[PDB]
Amino acid sequence: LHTLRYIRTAMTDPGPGLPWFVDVGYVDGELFMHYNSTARRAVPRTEWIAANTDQQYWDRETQIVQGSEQINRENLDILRRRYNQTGGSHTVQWMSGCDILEDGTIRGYHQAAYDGRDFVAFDKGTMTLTAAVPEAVPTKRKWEEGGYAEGLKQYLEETCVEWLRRYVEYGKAELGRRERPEVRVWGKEADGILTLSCRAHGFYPRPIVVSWLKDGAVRGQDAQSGGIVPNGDGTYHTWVTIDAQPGDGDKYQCRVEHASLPQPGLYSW
Amino acid sequence: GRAEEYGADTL
Amino acid sequence: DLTPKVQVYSRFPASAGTKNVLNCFAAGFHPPKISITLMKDGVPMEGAQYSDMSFNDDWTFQRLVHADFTPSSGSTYACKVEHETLKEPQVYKWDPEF
Repeated sequence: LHTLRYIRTAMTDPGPGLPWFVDVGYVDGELFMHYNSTARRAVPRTEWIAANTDQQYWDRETQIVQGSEQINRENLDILRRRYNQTGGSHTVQWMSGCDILEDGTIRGYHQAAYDGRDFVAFDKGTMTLTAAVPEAVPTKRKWEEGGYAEGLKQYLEETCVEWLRRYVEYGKAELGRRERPEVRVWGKEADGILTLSCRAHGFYPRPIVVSWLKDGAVRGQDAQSGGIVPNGDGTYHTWVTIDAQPGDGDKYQCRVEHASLPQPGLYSW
Repeated sequence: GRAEEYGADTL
Repeated sequence: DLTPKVQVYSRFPASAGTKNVLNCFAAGFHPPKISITLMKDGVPMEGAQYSDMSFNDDWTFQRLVHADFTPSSGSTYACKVEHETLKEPQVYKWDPEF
């Protein structure tokens, strides 16, 4: 699975000293592009993208997102009028991109949200814009009569994919690397309860399975994951806890399944 | 690798 | 309107006197306007890098804040989060041994 993802937010309330429009690009979860309404320029966010592109590329990308900023500026006015609202805290969100699956087949998305709730989604197959809400019906007729569906189908199926294949090749050293996590497991006692905590520090790539074992057997009872959260250096962290009976510290182990490990790693307190 | 058509953002 | 889900964690397994990075990750919140501050014993931490604003598949906003630090023993490291859904500011303590 390979993914190219463009996500952008137009805000009424960023707020103080922060940009109202922020647009960012993602290749396989990795941030490579940034645009904001203050700077008014599209900038690289990784070393692998900056080394493989000239300023002729970035000026061209700047012209596109500057247009996208002004469209989403007016969208804030339009949808507040659509919902009969004045001022306040409001957001327009866009999610655009394409997938190259393990199958070798291509998925494509271009969908929006108003105030964190699904507004419209483009159907690549039928070449129509789906309206998730009754207030999104006037958007549907405006968008389809604009005739954007023709070009957007071609972009998501061809142009987006061509760029993504090129980006995967540009940043192969970073995207294909394997980083082994330093794993620790800690025990703490609250009120009449032992809570055990497992932490995987600094792993890449993102996919990871972290399970608890009691006497060898896998336990999901009173287990909780904090998901996969990022570090500042492009590596990942994950935090998994389990509630247990007091005294049972030596019974528990933390099973880590990751690409950097040829066999699963077990860790104890 | 953005699309030339930024009008596709119209709501 | 959704409350922020906050996690505080070091980059490396922590020990007193070893160079590390303190991360505060707020997630699952709306609206996007947020104040996130990394703190040591009631003092804001120097050289905090604010990573770009992102959001998950459910549209809900997320932000990473990270700062280079050398953890001292007996110190309290914490993350202070201020959001519209919260009445009082919320302080999420970091445990080096949890």
